[PDB]
Amino acid sequence: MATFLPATTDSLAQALEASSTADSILILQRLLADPSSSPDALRIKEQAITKLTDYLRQENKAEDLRILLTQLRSYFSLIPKAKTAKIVRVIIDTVAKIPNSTELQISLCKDMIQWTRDEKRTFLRQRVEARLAALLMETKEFPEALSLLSGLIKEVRR
Repeated sequence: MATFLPATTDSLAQALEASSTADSILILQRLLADPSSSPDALRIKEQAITKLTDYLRQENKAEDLRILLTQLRSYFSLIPKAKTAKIVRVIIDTVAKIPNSTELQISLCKDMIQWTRDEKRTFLRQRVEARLAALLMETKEFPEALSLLSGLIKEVRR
């Protein structure tokens, strides 16, 4: 059967109208697999990504969010850099809505810092670095947080 759902407004409407969150997530994931690179397809994919992130926030599946971010690496290459930075910052903020899992949060923050450095998203990178410094303070990893804060203060003061 069809492994990809065409990136059309009808597909997004069907995904929204699904009575089950899991079915909506599956439909959105299938839509993301569409190889179409048209600008309308890209816009629909961005909307689907936002909706899927919201649904995963409702489902509290942070590991699924990490998998989604790993998958979206290929998709990010077809988008304006500012748009990619915005999308990833939104995903990171959505993940932050869920707390605990200190080590998983630290790993996710470091991965996002690397991604933002790749995407040249300065403000989002700085905010995520501040959050990572706070988490390091929580885990008592004082020297790493100190170095991060020393660098970040110099970067931000300009």
